[PDB]
Amino acid sequence: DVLFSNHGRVAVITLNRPERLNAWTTPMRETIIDALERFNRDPEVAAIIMTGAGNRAFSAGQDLSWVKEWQRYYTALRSLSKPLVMALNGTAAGSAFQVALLGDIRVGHPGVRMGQPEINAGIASTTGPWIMNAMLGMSRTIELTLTGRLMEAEECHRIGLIHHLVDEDKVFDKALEIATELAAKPPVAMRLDKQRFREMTEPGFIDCIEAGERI
Amino acid sequence: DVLFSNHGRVAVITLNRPERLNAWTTPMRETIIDALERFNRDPEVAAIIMTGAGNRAFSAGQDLSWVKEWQRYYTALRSLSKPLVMALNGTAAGSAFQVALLGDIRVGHPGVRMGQPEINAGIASTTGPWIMNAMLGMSRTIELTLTGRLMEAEECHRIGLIHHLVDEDKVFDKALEIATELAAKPPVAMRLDKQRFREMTEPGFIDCIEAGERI
Amino acid sequence: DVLFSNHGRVAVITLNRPERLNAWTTPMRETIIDALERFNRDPEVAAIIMTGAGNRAFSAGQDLSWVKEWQRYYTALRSLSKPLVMALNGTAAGSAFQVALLGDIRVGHPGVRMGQPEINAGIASTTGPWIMNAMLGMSRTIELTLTGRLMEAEECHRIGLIHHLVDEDKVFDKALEIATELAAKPPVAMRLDKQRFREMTEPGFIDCIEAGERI
Repeated sequence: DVLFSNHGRVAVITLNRPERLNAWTTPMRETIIDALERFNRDPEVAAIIMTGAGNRAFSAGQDLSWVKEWQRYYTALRSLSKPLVMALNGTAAGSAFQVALLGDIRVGHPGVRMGQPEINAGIASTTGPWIMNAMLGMSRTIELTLTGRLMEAEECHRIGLIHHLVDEDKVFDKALEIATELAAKPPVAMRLDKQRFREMTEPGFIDCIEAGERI
Repeated sequence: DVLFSNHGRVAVITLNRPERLNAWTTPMRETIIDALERFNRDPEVAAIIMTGAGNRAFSAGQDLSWVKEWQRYYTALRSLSKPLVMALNGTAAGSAFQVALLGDIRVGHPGVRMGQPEINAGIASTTGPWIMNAMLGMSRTIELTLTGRLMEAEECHRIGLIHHLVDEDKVFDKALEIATELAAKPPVAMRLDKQRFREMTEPGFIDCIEAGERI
Repeated sequence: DVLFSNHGRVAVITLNRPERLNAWTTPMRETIIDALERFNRDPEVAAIIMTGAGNRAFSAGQDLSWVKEWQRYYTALRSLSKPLVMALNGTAAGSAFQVALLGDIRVGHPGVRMGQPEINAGIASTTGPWIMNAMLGMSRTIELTLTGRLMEAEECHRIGLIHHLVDEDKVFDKALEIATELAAKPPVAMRLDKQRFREMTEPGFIDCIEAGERI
């Protein structure tokens, strides 16, 4: 399940499979994709928050019970013309780490861990390294990718992945306050700014999609 | 007004509209462009400092009383074969933030704020994001661009934008001392190094110029 | 001289010209190149450590007693399908700084300095700036390249160049422990991950090789 709500002109997506640490299934992604495509044209909606249920995980990534449907999710996140805030209520690992990094702004709390443990399951990584490098450069990215380690919140914040660290019980309010502030920016400049970020990163995104079929 | 001086073989450009927080006008930029083109062939001149007058601002950016003439300024800064030190006597915002980041080395003091508040005036940004990303990666850049916030000096220094933080009254001396040290480097290796930085960043620079007409 | 050893399935390359601060000569590089090409197909070998002899330097860089043979070394380091850990027993300067940064993981201790002092000898730099920028962005890179300064260990670690700082006498054990942990990762995902890092950086590598003939 995924929940949808609004807080004034801010649409909220809550990942809601807490007993599976909000791990992704294909129907959850299909629903989130549709919602992302609506919020984007929807006039009630000036910004978007994604968050997870409970206090253990934003999302653990793939339910341990194709590369194209994933590309369709990444593409729907990259297409937004409106600001997207990640309210990290806990750990974001694997494909959830990637989704979190496709948000505009990240807020977490001190128990949030982030990273990409795919190598330990024998999965070769293409999307993660692209996105991590575009934010961190090749030295952090290589170590993160080959170790598969989860970084603590403080490290995430210090290297620029988490923009705000607050008390666990304030994560959502801080996320709302940021989303509200970004909702107030002039919409044309917002859309054009976001389109510009997309264009700057598009060749690298295409490259790692194509590297993904192959590899 | 803009002032020109020399301190031995170091040419100094002082931005001198203090009552307007050294905000840029078209005649100031025209004059600075000419000076930058002379200092580059001038044999008396082994390095260059830019600084602003007074203690409130390096520059506030555009006088609140085209994209091509701006491109001509950026191009004149990128063309130098000689080292360019930014003595940040105060805040560098908007297009002044960009100019500051086209220097080789930045020196400031603890009250210096930096950033790009263009979104709050409904201006879409193309140059800023290019330059910020080339130094900071996409996570800091996106947040800086969509918030339009001014960063404090300590943040600027910690993330690598400001190379030296010193006492407000030492900013210019530290700038001179750095410029003097760089003036002493072998000139051929300096010019070739600087040409190499230009070549590494040129495709991204072209891209954001062309994105600028469009957007 | 260069020493070769194994610690279980970890091959170890020790740079062994301590009286010349392990500065590179052409026969040392020729030997290291061959060893790197063997370890890569060798079935006994799941990971590789490079380190230097003594306690003053990993390597000082070029023996102060062509750009193609160097490119052959860089290419042999980039070709590994197996993890490469840099046990930094001391300072890595000039071309040794570059080699160190072509490792996957770096471990040092608090007296390790790193950087590129080439400008002070009138050498123009192309490889260094490429690699430093891919890890650090253009602001740190420009300052490092034009100053030619050596950074302290703590700075290296904070900006992400050194992954682990430990006591001088623990550097090698920490390097072994990391190399052992990476040796245990599934080999196919390791090789594919490393090939992916190579592909992401290959155009920039080609560009700076070609800039190297010219410049």
